[PDB]
Amino acid sequence: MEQPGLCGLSNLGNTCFMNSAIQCLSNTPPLTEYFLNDKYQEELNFDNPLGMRGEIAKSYAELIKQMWSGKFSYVTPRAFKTQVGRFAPQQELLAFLLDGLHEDLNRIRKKPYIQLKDADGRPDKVVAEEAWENHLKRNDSIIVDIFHGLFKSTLVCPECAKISVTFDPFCYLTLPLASKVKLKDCIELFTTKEKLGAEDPWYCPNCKEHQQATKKLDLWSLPPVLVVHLKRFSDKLDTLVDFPINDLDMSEFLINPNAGPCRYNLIAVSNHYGGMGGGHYTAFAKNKDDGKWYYFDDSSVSTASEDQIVSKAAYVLFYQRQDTFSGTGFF
Ligand SMILES: O=C1c2c(O)ccc(O)c2C(=O)c2c(NCCNCCO)ccc(NCCNCCO)c21
Ligand SMILES: [Zn+2]
Repeated sequence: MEQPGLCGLSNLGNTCFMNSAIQCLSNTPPLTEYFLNDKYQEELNFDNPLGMRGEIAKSYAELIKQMWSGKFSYVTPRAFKTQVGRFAPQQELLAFLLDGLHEDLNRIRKKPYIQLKDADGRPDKVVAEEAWENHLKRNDSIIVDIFHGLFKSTLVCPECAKISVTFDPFCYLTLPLASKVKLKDCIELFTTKEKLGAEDPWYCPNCKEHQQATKKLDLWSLPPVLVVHLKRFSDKLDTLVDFPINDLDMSEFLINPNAGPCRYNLIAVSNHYGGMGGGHYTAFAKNKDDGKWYYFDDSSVSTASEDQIVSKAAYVLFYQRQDTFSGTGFF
């Protein structure tokens, strides 16, 4: 075709999930814009021991420039997949993709060792800000800017009443599934206090001993692009998760009381059809130039209506924060 971004991807074999993942990333406007304006050359990290000397970021840039040139109805991501395979010899490809891009473009030249401190008695605000600052001392890139948020973990040990509060970064949110359910039900279930199994207990440093310490997670800060992975694999759970296309307001789940509005509009959806033993991934994506929705099935690109987006096939959701929309301003 002749419109940039309406470009499919040939199936190199099975390459599970990679094409739909690339389409989700391709239709993440700030990421694609960063690559198309050649802002990535300045930031290529050539001797990061955790990176590919820039080869992942370079191959992704070439692929994205091809997809948004308007010259192709579909291309092959063969060089990109080759580099990704060298970075990750082998599931959730997305974490490895985001990590490969991040390290290839990390502004930190040499990561310093940071001694972990527990929250002690300090306020959540102080400890969260400390953790975010420490993270940026080790990880600072366009991938952090777009995708990273901060979550809280509270572990309470019944043996010695010890409470361990830690704040940790994330680049996507894996949600448990609660029969039809709403997305907010999955978020709510994500933040509920749980009892760790005997198969997965906590090593209490005060006790030098593992056992059933309660664990509860909380969202501290949410990124410009919130990636929400619905945990359908542990047989495959096909529950219809009803999620909004527009105006997802996350503020009720944020425990940072000085946080911003965090309202989101959906931009992409990774679908899976079948089960693990037999399955295929596709994607819905909103095109950044005309605002319409499209369906990407490898090389095939076609028009879509919002009627088709919310289905039980929905597997990963890409949301963009309304205050980060390019060329748009809220009051
Ligand atoms: O491609 C779909 C599919 C679709 O494009 C649109 C709607 C759908 O419902 C499907 C779909 O269900 C599907 C598969 N479903 C499970 C049947 N086999 C499972 C038992 O082994 C199992 C496999 C499957 N993919 C076959 C096409 N892929 C060829 C390249 O790998 C699909
Ligand atoms: Zn203990």
